[PDB]
Amino acid sequence: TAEVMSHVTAHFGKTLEECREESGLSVDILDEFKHFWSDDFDVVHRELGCAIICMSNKFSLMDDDVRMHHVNMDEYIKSFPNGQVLAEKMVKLIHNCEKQFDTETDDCTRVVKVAACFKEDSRKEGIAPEVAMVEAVIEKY
Ligand SMILES: CCC/C=C\C=C\CCCCCCCCC=O
Ligand SMILES: [Mg+2]
Ligand SMILES: [Mg+2]
Ligand SMILES: [Mg+2]
Ligand SMILES: [Mg+2]
Repeated sequence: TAEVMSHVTAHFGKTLEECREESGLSVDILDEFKHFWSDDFDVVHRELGCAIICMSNKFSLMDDDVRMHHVNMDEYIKSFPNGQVLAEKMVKLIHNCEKQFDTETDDCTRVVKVAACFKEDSRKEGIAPEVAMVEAVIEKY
């Protein structure tokens, strides 16, 4: 649901600053990770894909194939309030998006394409949070 997705994003997003230098992700491409969800942010830069790899690996959310680690992702989503309602759904959406981009050989590019797909499918499924909802939870933890 959109509130669980707001907690997930608020917490995950706290690793963006430490990942900027190695990914090339300028503040002028993305200032705060919560903007990922804005109507006006296009999820397209290779550098954002490199950043997401950096951020994921902090939490062991990717496996050694630079794809989502399903078990660690399920445990991560369950770590938030009401996480059990989102965990299986989110893992399903991300992995369906992964399958569409398997043929992309550049890991950074692949990951940003998966991320755009995930944003799209989350919006479609009604679980995409608004930027304001993410901001409302930024203080936590
Ligand atoms: C690894 C998933 C990132 C964890 C939580 C989600 C945060 C909000 C949006 C980030 C999109 C991540 C797309 C997964 C990419 C997998 O190839
Ligand atoms: Mg840190
Ligand atoms: Mg680099
Ligand atoms: Mg790892
Ligand atoms: Mg390349």
